[PDB]
Amino acid sequence: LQLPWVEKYRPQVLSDIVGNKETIDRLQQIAKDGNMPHMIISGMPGIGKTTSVHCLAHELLGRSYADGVLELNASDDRGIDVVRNQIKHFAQKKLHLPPGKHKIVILDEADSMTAGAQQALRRTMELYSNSTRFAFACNQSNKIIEPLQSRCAILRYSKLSDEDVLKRLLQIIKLEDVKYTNDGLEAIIFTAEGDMRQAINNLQSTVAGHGLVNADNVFKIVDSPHPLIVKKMLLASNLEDSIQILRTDLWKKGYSSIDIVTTSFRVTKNLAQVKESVRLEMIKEIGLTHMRILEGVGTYLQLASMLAKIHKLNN
Amino acid sequence: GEQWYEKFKPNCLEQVAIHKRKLKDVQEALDAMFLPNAKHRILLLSGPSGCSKSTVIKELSKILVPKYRQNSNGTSFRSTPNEHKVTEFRGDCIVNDLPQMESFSEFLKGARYLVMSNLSLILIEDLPNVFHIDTRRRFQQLILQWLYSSEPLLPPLVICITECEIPEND
Amino acid sequence: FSKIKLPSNRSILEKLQVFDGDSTTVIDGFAVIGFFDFTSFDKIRKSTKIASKVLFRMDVHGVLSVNILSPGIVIEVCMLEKESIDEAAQTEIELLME
Amino acid sequence: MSLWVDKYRPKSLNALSHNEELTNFLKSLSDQPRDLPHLLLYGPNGTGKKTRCMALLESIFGPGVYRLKIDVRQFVTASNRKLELNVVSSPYHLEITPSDMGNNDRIVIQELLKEVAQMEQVDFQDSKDGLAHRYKCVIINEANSLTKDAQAALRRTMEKYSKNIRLIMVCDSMSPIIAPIKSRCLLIRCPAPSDSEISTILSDVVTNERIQLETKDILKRIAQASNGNLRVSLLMLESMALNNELALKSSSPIIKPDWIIVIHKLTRKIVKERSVNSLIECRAVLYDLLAHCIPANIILKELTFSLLDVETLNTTNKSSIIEYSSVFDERLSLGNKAIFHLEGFIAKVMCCLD
Amino acid sequence: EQSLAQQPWVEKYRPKNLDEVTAQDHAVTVLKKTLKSANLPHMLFYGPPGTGKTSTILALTKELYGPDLMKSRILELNASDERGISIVREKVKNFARLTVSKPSKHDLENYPCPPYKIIILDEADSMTADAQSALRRTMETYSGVTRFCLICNYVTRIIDPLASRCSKFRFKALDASNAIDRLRFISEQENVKCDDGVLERILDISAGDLRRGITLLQSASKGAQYLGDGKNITSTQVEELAGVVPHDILIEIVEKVKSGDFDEIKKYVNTFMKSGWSAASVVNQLHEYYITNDNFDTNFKNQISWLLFTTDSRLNNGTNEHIQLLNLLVKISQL
Amino acid sequence: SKENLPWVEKYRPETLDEVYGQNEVITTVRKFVDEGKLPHLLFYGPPGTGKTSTIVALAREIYGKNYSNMVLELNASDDRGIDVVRNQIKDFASTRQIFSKGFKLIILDEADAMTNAAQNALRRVIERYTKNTRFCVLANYAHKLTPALLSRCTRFRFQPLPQEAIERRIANVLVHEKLKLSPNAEKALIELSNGDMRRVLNVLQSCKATLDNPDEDEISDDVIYECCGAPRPSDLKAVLKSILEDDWGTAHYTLNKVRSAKGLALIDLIEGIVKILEDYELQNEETRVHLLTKLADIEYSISKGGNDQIQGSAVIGAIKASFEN
DNA sequence: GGAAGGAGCGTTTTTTTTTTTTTTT
Ligand SMILES: Nc1ncnc2c1ncn2[C@@H]1O[C@H](COP(=O)(O)OP(=O)(O)OP(O)(O)=S)[C@@H](O)[C@H]1O
Ligand SMILES: Nc1ncnc2c1ncn2[C@@H]1O[C@H](COP(=O)(O)OP(=O)(O)OP(O)(O)=S)[C@@H](O)[C@H]1O
Ligand SMILES: Nc1ncnc2c1ncn2[C@@H]1O[C@H](COP(=O)(O)OP(=O)(O)OP(O)(O)=S)[C@@H](O)[C@H]1O
Ligand SMILES: Nc1ncnc2c1ncn2[C@@H]1O[C@H](COP(=O)(O)OP(=O)(O)OP(O)(O)=S)[C@@H](O)[C@H]1O
Ligand SMILES: Nc1ncnc2c1ncn2[C@@H]1O[C@H](COP(=O)(O)OP(=O)(O)O)[C@@H](O)[C@H]1O
Ligand SMILES: [Mg+2]
Ligand SMILES: [Mg+2]
Ligand SMILES: [Mg+2]
Ligand SMILES: [Mg+2]
Repeated sequence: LQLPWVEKYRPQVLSDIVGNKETIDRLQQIAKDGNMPHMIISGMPGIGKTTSVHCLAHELLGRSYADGVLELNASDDRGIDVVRNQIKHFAQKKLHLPPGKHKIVILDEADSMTAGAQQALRRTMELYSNSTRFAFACNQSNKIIEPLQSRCAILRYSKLSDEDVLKRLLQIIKLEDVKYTNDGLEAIIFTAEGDMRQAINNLQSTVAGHGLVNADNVFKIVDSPHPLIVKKMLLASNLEDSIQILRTDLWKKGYSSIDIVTTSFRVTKNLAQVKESVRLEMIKEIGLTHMRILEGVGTYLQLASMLAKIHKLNN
Repeated sequence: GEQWYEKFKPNCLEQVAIHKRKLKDVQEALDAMFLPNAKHRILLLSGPSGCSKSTVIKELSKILVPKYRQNSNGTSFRSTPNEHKVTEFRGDCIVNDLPQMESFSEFLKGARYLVMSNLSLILIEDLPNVFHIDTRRRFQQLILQWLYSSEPLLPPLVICITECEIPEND
Repeated sequence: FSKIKLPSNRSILEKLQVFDGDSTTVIDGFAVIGFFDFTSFDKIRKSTKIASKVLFRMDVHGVLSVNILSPGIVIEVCMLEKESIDEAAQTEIELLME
Repeated sequence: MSLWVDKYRPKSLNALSHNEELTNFLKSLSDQPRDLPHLLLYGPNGTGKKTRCMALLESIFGPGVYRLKIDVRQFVTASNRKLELNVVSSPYHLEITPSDMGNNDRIVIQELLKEVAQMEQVDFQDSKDGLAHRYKCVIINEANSLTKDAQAALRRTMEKYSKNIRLIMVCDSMSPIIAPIKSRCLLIRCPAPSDSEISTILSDVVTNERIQLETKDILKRIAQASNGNLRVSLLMLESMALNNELALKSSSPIIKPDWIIVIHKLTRKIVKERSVNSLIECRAVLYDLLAHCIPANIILKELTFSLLDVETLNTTNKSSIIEYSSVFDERLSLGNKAIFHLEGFIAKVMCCLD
Repeated sequence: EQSLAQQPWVEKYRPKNLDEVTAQDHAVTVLKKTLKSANLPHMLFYGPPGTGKTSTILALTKELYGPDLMKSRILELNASDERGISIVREKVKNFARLTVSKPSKHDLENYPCPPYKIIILDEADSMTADAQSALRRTMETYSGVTRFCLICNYVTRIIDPLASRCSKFRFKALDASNAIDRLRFISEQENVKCDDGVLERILDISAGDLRRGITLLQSASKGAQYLGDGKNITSTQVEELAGVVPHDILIEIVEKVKSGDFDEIKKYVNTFMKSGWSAASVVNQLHEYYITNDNFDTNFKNQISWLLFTTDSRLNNGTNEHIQLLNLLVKISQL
Repeated sequence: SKENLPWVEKYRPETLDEVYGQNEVITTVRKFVDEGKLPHLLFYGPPGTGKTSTIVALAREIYGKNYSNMVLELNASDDRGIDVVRNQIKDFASTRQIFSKGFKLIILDEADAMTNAAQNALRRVIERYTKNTRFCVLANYAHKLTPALLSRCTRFRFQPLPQEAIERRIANVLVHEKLKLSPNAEKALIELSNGDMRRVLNVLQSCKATLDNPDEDEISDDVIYECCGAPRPSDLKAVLKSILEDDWGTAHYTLNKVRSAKGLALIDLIEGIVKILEDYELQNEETRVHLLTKLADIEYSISKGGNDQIQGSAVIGAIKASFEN
């Protein structure tokens, strides 16, 4: 069978990774130099953290990737016993590598590691840093305990810009010989919201669905991100407009009330235009509505009342 | 590819990045502890990550242990003077005939003997798995027994605890 | 990586045949490798404890069948092979066998 | 000897002396107790609800209901938390206060009571042939303090096992009782005794104890100070008699619960000075009161009604005070920590007064 | 005779068959025809207290299976049982997967014996949302051999997927118009002599709860028997037994509120709460008095309706009766 | 055996051709299986829209009638903790097909009930074994799914069922059974369905049960209202007219009579009146604010019980005060 | 002889269900 495009076109080299140009350039510098230190890679989902770390390890270790890399993630056993035995034995292993090269322990989703295992990793890093180096990958850098953070260079990935997403999408289209239009690519980028995994998934879905990537064809399957709809609903100057948006764009499309209220809270947390008093009052009203929904009254009437109270707060 | 924080590590107490008053307080406390009938048996150091607790402890030991260690009566393990000024507990050590929770209990039962001609400073930085309730209870019991021990001679015991918050985990 | 090799004698290994995946044509010099997770392979230990004879039969679809003969108790164990073998594992296996 | 509250406790229906209509209704209930429904007696605290329940049990069974012993029943939660409850038992009935277990009260309903309901009581007949069966009586003290889960667990236990068990619940207010539970019980209102009846009981006690009384006005004043609570009336009578060499006089002070005087002082301070520092001092007083395990709702009610008695305040101030009291009482009912709500009420009162 | 007279009237007169259930025909007809169609769906009975839900399900099970087969075809769980997520995932799932037990020849000849079991979850609204979610696919997967019956008073407490999976039956309130016949039959069976209109008054006071009405009738009968005068029961005695505030006391409260003096209202309320009247009954009587009064204007009625609603909600939250009553009376006085 | 089943299960779609109201999603998945390029799927939608039916039908189409041998289905009724993900799901996803029948399928129905730890463990299982396995997640609440899992899955939204699809399914059921439905009855059924086919099927089964002679009797809107005990539109209109035009006593009497005629519930009347008022043309916007706030408060109070008469009077007073602005 | 800079202060700790890790077996 044919692999999905997300996995089929996963980059093999750092040069094929787009976005965070300075960070990728630093990674390439490290790869071509060799003296890799303990590092932490943090950022939002689907921006190349796993791809970047794996490509760096591959380029650094060459043929010795199999015997010089130990990869562990949340799907494997990673308790304190694992740190005591498997990681310890790997770090103790005497492996002949080219000068400036070290064994790499990749801990993907390191944030999920237990407190005991994280504390145990301190002594391992202290003892075996001469021949072993650790590459943590996570979404929240603060979820790694401070003693471990103290030894590692931090590297934060930013959300991908529309330009890099468009460039890599054009590369994929050229490889796949996909017919498209500019508006279709713009719609795909808009719906991706900076997540390239979603961008590639939506591109594949659209290409399958109709063959031609148009805006209308893209929007037949992919929907506009609902956080923007919620923001438009909250910022409406008229109660009628807010109610109309809530009905047509959210309720009639099958969005659950709990999702709507959670998204409303998240969006209100980042409303720069509104004042602080109005913002906190809106947060209070949203929380009261959320409490009512959790009790079982997840009705459209409650959301309409929440919108009415928010509009009152605005006035 | 040596890391700078290790490559340029201090080689003497004068280069340790420590406030002068804190260094004086720690040095006086440890020196008093090294007395034959010292009032204090455990020195507990607490603070944030990377504030020179273990570094200053080791640098001070390098001076204090030779000063107070009794000269051997022509007896020693190997030909060399056995430069083991600091004895550290390892939390990842696993032996065949010992349950995990007893490991620390064993360590102290050995550390008790490092006095006089075998004088050494006991340092506890890599603690046992205190997140396990039973292990923490055993650790506390062992600490209390050391504090209340009737042994006339004991070596100075230093416990360095790095204080940090545990991020919420699923 | 460790190895346990059965002797080539008619008291522990009564017979062995490789059929090139069709049960008919015997081929010499070809090696068949089946990758399994021990959590499932070890489930036949209790059956083998009482077994008098064991017959292994692996097909091309990655299915391994173990027939255990202890008038008597007859056991059939069918297991699936893993998706694929890593390059490191293949290299280690080849080095062990050569 | 025993306190006069218990020394002169009536031990029969015919021994009752106030609320004769309630006594007649209880007697009518005991005429044919075979089909006695579950009972829920509600009324002001200290009016004699437990005494009347015991009198009804005595009429149904006999004086042996008053021979009470205490046992300890051990329960284990999901987290292995081991805890204990006191079960007061007589040969004919049982007494429990599940609210003593807080949020774990439901466990008591699910394990203990259910078992009591499931075990049919049978005994060999002394004269006739064959076994004889009798339903067990169970008293639930402080029914209104049960969590909603325990009340829900009570429903099918009451219904299915009606043959083997009859519940008699007692409460001071029915507001916290869920509707399904009220539907399953015969509701009995227990009015407080009038001042005249309290004075008569106190005078009878005085005559029994040979205490010299200058005038009967002292008993009336004690009854007024008790606010209809006969138990408090008797306790203060005993305290005043002992502190006055068993010779009461019109000049003898009336002893009130210490926390009540503390709340009165707090009200006076609140009225006098209104500022942040005054609020902090009031918080200190509130925390001291809570340290003695005084319920937060009781503290709020006492403080509110003490404030409403101040003469200097006007109609608007009192209206605002009662509004805030209602709002913060609801907040306490729906809340987790009482300090927030009491402090908020005091702050709102300070804002309105100033 | 004594054995039969050893039960409270509510349990003594619990309906035995579906024919005895009253005022709930809209669902009883479907349940009855299910005995012939053998096409019972998953059921969600919901309604206010004492409307006949548990009685209906018990009667349906008895009619479907019978005294002997029921013990192997019915699994009942209620609030008194542990119903955590583990219970739902293990015990309920195991019973739902159980093979249908073989009926005996007597059972087949005497009862329809449909080829499935029944799981009854009484007081289902007390179960947690996660535990409810654990039932979703168990109900669908084993619908060929198992049918679920959830019963509740607050339907909003049932998660939406479960409500969608279950056919819904709303039990109506039992009032003087639809439940009078059953109460009259019960009174006749017990030879309870009452004045004309007493049963209607009891039903009106019960406010949709036939269990409360039956208990009130039993209390009145006991009082009359103890008195032993041969006179018929009166509505005044029923009101006194039901905890209804006498009309004169309500009139006094109304005049005090009309006066508008805070101190007099406070003193009167302090004296009134000594009697122990339940605040809910007083609020209901005040609502009936004010809303139906023709001497007040529209604005007053709107404001008082909102005030009464707020006070009733606060009381339902389980608040101090004295404080809430005083606040309501003061607010009405300021209108 | 199908005859004894409830209609909700008796009429479960068996093939993708029987799933209505999801034309775009269905066409996309059908063509994906035709080209054998199925990606990891997420089906997000409200109850009773055809997610489980669609995924089971797709599995049947992919693997014919032996899908149960190469499809691993897990739902909320099963334990799906991190240990389950590590052992069972991982072993199934990392093993070869039974007869090399392309790729294996793992269905996680009601995945919004899974814990955060299990979802986090699922990420690398999904990514590593994409060649041999494909994952399908189904959900009603997206906020319970972690961002990584959402990013890994191609999203498809199951909208509330359109009217035409409901009419076609109802016609299919009516031809299957020997049942007759009136156009007004069908309109009422669609209106009360709220885009849920389960409700339609359950109400239709109850209506058939209600008929004395289903072989010839026709289902009218009155039968539907009786079975559901819901208010008629005329009752709602009369109640609203009395509230907005008559005096307090007349409105109270009208509400009491309308409720006592058929034992209607107050919450149903409130919902109907809210729906009616949502289309009202209001020249003052504060009226809408007051209506929404007060009616939401009354609904919340009703959800916890309370006094019914007081709540009805509250509804009347709230509407009158709101429209007095 | 004024800044500016820095140290020490300002602390204690079960509970509902449900899930998970750890340790000894
Ligand atoms: N910067 C990028 N350039 C090219 N392709 C990318 C990029 N980021 C993501 N992709 C695509 O998305 C796939 C997933 O990338 P990953 O690096 O595994 O995602 P991620 O950043 O690790 O997100 P998390 O933290 O694992 S949820 C890759 O295989 C690529 O196909
Ligand atoms: N001038 C210096 N002063 C102190 N530490 C230094 C210095 N130069 C390098 N280091 C190194 O910096 C590191 C930090 O010192 P540590 O004493 O180990 O930290 P800490 O205070 O003990 O906290 P933890 O528990 O180790 S995270 C050590 O590895 C030192 O060798
Ligand atoms: N419809 C009815 N027909 C006849 N008797 C009824 C009816 N409803 C209630 N009763 C009487 O009230 C008793 C209780 O009935 P139930 O069926 O338990 O009410 P309920 O709906 O279950 O109340 P909840 O919801 O558990 S508080 C019965 O034993 C009957 O005596
Ligand atoms: N699109 C549809 N076409 C035809 N019948 C449908 C459709 N959706 C639902 N149904 C009917 O409703 C029943 C339930 O459908 P499901 O697919 O199980 O509901 P659902 O979408 O999974 O909702 P949840 O998430 O499980 S509550 C099916 O067995 C059908 O009888
Ligand atoms: N009729 C009565 N005659 C004399 N004392 C009474 C009478 N009724 C109640 N009491 C007294 O009131 C006290 C408290 O009554 P109790 O039943 O505990 O109140 P509660 O209703 O709060 O349980 C008892 O100690 C009892 O002596
Ligand atoms: Mg990653
Ligand atoms: Mg250190
Ligand atoms: Mg019931
Ligand atoms: Mg489904």
